[PDB]
Amino acid sequence: NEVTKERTAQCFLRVDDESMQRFHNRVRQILMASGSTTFTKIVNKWNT
Amino acid sequence: SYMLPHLHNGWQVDQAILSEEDRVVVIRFGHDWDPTCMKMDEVLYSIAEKVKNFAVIYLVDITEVPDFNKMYELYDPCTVMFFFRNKHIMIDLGTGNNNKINWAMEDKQEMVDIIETVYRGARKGRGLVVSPKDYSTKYRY
RNA sequence: AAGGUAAGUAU
Repeated sequence: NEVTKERTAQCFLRVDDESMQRFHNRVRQILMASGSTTFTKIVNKWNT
Repeated sequence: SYMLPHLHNGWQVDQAILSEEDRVVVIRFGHDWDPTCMKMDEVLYSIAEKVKNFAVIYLVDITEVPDFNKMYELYDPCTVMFFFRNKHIMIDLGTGNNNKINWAMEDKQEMVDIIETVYRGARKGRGLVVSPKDYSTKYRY
């Protein structure tokens, strides 16, 4: 609480399931386009 | 699947293999009624015009023409084999069987690349060529 | 159990 300079609540954060699915689909897309892709490019896409 | 030329006896297959001196003789061993053979024959039909400069495609029924079943181990629903100047050109597909393509492909460019690699290797005088793509896995994700 | 065959030419 800004006015009283005291804590009053707690936000419990959590990653949305839609973003989970987006990341999983990104990894699936990276893995699928890897027949001719080099190891360095795959790992770079993973890291990014 | 039905638009491709057909060979109706073993002598015709031998002559087709012998006749072509400058092109790869791609012969599919199977049955026009087998779904795997239908897929493979559709793929071969889609590329038949494209590769006509360096490849000729024939279809052989292994029941009508059983003269190569024991020889070439044609005991699979579909089988594609490559011959160049009366020599069977093996290909290292990574599947453990380097003599034939015993499954059905889905990409025209894949089959065209394999045909081109076989053509180049056989022109250089090689009995085994390495496929540009490995097939130890189906790349399914 | 496999996806791990060099393609040969000679004897």
